[PDB]
Amino acid sequence: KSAAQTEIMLTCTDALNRNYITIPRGTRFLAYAKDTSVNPYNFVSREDVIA
Amino acid sequence: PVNYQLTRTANAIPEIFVGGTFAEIKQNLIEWLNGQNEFLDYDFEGSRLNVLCDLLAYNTLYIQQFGNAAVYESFMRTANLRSSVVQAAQDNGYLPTSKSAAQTEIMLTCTDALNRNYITIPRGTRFLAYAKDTSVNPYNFVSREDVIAIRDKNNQYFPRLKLAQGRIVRTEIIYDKLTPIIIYDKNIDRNQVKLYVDGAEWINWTRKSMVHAGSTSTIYYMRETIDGNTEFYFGEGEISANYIGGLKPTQNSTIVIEYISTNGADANGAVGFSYADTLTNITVININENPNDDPDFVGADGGGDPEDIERIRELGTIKRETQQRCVTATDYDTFVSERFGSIIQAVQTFTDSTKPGYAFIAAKPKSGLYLTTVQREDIKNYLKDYNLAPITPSIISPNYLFIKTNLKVTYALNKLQESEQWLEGQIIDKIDRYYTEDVEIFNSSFAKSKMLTYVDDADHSVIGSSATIQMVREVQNFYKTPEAGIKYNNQIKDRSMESNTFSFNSGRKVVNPDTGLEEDVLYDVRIVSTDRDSKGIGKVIIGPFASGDVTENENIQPYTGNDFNKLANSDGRDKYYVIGEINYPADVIYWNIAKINLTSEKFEVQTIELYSDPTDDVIFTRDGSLIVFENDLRPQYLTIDLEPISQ
Repeated sequence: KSAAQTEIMLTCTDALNRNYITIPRGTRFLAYAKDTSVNPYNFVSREDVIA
Repeated sequence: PVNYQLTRTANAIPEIFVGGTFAEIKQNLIEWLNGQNEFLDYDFEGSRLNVLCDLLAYNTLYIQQFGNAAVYESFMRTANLRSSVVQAAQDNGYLPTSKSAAQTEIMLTCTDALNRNYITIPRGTRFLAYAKDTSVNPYNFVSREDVIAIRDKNNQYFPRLKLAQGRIVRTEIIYDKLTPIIIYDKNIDRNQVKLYVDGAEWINWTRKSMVHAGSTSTIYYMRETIDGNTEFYFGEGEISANYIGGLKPTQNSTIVIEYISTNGADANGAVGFSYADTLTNITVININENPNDDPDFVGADGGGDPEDIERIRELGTIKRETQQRCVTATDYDTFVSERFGSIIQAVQTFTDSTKPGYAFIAAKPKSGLYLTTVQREDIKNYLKDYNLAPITPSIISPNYLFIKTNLKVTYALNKLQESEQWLEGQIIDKIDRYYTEDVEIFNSSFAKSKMLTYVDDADHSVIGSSATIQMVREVQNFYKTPEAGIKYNNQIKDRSMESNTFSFNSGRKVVNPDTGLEEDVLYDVRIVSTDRDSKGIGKVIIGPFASGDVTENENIQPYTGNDFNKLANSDGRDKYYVIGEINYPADVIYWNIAKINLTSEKFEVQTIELYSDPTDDVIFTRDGSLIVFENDLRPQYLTIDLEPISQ
């Protein structure tokens, strides 16, 4: 079987202002994968990165 | 050496004990079993009469440990296993301070509604303190002693007292004389205990607050009985005292022990205290001054936790050199120690020849820097009772040489977990651990390479490190410097010894906008040690000057040139005034601002840093001057850069 994959660029920010914020493995997202609207599926980053 | 008769040896476990590697035991047994005795008639077999030899060798190598260990912990210097160590240190009159509690002196401003004179403030008077790490939760405090106050002028009291950490607990017991009275709890500083027997008093023996010359019986004893639980007991006396000994109870009594719970060393923070006082008309007016004494204050001190094994030993044997009395420089070092210790990291007492009497004691608290007072006066009294009568002890504190790092650890972003902050602080204590272990003590130097190897030991991701360095030594009185004092002990690397800040006052008026005027408190100054010259020379300068205030006369004519003597950055109009000597090869600094003849009132607060950078990498020490870095108290110089690497 196989799973969908994209690359999204998150614009987010932190209150602590600390440099080199991380974004760990799972970071659950959810996506409609549109047929009309209703219901999401799920998403997980699964790797690391850095900002 | 020269003559071979001087070889001798240090403490040496003889070859008699040592103990087996196994197979060497197999060798010696076979030679004793097969040889010199039997020439085997054995009925087992060719192999069995062989094989069965090591079957009893495992019996040896076993009994050569299980029973042979006893002689290791029988003696002191060679023993391991605390229990034996401690238990064998009381017959040397020591005891190892199982734990400790924080102590301060606060002055309560409170007052009463009855206005009655001589208000009291009894033993417990529960307080509570955050001992700040952030804010949340208190610990506890109890005064534990007495005091008194006095009403003067306006109706108020100043019942300044001292206080310990924990709460208290009292367990009364009937003495069976067959029943080794004990405690069992993991606590109870042996420094502060009461233990009445049904009347009062019972000042015991092992630790005196008075020594009460004569006084005969009523003493008791406190030791160990291993296990962590303290033993109390009484002497052999009779009192039908008989001759000499402890009074002993009589077959039935109420024995009231009271100790302090001593939460632990976590309480070093102190700072803000609250009343929590319910007694009588005393209002608990607050305005509580934690440090009303003297200069910079860390909060409480002490807190203990049990002493390490490597500590006890060194202090365990040396107390045979003394007997409960200090006649010697090395004695004060043992009397300023776990008895009064946990408030003092290192001592090195010495006597100055020019000034008779007056045994001088340098001390560094674990809190860092200065002992303040009443923690000093406390060290005063506990000595002078055991001291050599005419001479008075005094606490000078050492002459501190700190060092300014400015180091960069250059980690890698890939392998971290907690990233910055937590690593920013994880590098602190590792550096701090380097000082506490090697260079915390006297006569020991430090090498920045050894600091970096604890730096690179932070966790993993840190790879490489490096630092500049400057030796900082801060003058106290300033304005002068002592006679032939203020010395680094190291080569100074000329074109160094850079100023601090300073300031000026006076300079006519120079009114400003807004409000009426000002005193012209701006326009600071600062000192520079210039160059070297034909041999030492080098002079030094007080700093930038515009014009006006000075006495020029014929003896000043301010100038070193536009040569070295680097410039302070301001308008400042140069014209640096020559002040003092600073001979480079034998390290000496000399100032005496009176040379240019200014007024001390024109200067702001004294106690200014100077901090030249060293020539050689390694910084030495002598003459009872420590190099110890303490961060938490003075952050002023520590600067580190985490500049990262992405692979």
